[PDB]
Amino acid sequence: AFEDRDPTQFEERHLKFLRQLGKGNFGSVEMCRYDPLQDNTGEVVAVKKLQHSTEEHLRDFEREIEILKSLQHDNIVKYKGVCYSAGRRNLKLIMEFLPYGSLREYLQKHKERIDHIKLLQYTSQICKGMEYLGTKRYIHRDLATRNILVENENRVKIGDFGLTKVLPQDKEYYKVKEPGESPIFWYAPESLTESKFSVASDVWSFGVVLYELFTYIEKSKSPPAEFMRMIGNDKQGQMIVFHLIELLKNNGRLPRPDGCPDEIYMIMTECWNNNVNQRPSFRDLALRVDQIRDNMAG
Ligand SMILES: c1ccc(CN2CCC(n3cnc4cnc5[nH]ccc5c43)CC2)cc1
Repeated sequence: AFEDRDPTQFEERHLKFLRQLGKGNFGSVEMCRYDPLQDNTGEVVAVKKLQHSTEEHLRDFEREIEILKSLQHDNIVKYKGVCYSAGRRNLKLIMEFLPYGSLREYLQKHKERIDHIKLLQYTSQICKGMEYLGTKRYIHRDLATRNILVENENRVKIGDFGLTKVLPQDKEYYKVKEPGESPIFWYAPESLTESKFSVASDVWSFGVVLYELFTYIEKSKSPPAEFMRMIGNDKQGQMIVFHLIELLKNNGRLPRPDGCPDEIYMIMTECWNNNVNQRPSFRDLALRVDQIRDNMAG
């Protein structure tokens, strides 16, 4: 006999690998087919797992599963459950599968069909998704277009939370000392220099996402491609970070993309203020971006 009081627990035997969606360092995301009937009646899902797990990495993963479970918003990827695989001696995270993939590969593939008002719609939704996290005191710490997913032409969702921190009620930022390479060209200056993270540091990285949208993910226009151009293309290793910090702290910034409206470029530069306290909130950005759209609606 069988009684199911928990549909969030996926059975590993009925869960079948199809192709890799994303592969990192200590993690990986797969497209899977789940068939509790095995005649193929079950959902296509997305499954995250650990690779080169530490005991420390598993404790983080359990925390990231908690985070994602705590979130219900039209612009946050849907949690579906967990699978305790390897006969209950392993943990994996099960999520909805969004057919269009990450915003990055979508905008690179369909960059002709996607006009400015459209880029503005996805920008607004990323903002709302982030204002929702801030209501929870969550710090994302990794906004870039590869971590944003496209459910269809008119909706995107924030779709990874592997670095997400939860601020205590007492504090306004999270200092996190961590080993290994960081996405330095998306990082706020205080994040580069003091490992400090906050809603304001996510605001910074948001400005870079907006830049990425307005360059239509063109490789020669990308943040590292344009920063390396300013730092010097020949720089290697620690030297780059030294120069990137010095360039940022003296107000050097990414250029306005070809064809990007000044008012949209201006939003990027407000996001990139060295003064954490002069960065707009995500509520301010969603409101500005929606009024811009509405003034381009009629
Ligand atoms: C290791 C961990 C995370 C990452 C980020 N990386 C994971 C895969 C993710 N992704 C790409 N296409 C997707 C379609 N449906 C999905 N449902 C949930 C995620 C997802 C999709 C994009 C972000 C890369 C490497």
